[PDB]
Amino acid sequence: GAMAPSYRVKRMDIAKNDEECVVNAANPRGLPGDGVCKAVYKKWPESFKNSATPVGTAKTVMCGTYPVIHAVGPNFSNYTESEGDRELAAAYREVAKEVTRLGVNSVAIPLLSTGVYSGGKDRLTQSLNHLFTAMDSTDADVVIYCRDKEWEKKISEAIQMRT
Ligand SMILES: O=C1Nc2ccccc2C1=O
Ligand SMILES: [Cl-]
Repeated sequence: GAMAPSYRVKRMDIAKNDEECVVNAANPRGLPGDGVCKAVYKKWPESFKNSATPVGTAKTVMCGTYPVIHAVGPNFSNYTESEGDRELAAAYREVAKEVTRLGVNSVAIPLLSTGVYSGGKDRLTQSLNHLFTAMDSTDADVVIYCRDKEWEKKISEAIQMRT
């Protein structure tokens, strides 16, 4: 229950976050995969024990006392725009329920479905706006992690535009 709930963005490996829990951009089978999920597998391998969860869902597995929230955004290559948008909205909502359940003051979160699950489309505002819609009713400090300076720039732009 953080005192003045904020949004920030950082450009670095989420595996090196300074928050009380991490959201893994997970695949539905609980496999190490690539991208966020790979660095995450290296840092918190124990968290992948029974981490498999359906598209549009989030499952928490504790590494000791450190929660890893496995959130499965849809692969837009496999879904329609409409159904993909529904599953992506749902995954973020499930992240919010988990963050609330875990009582944490802060969460590190990537933009779900913006990398190899994007179906070769820019889904920054789509993914970010679904993140906001889900996390705006929580009181955790939210720190969004990205790899690209132009993604970093536009995310902050979008955060600042609400303040
Ligand atoms: O946040 C980000 N999502 C991305 C997807 C593809 C390439 C770069 C990025 C980012 O920096
Ligand atoms: Cl992705």
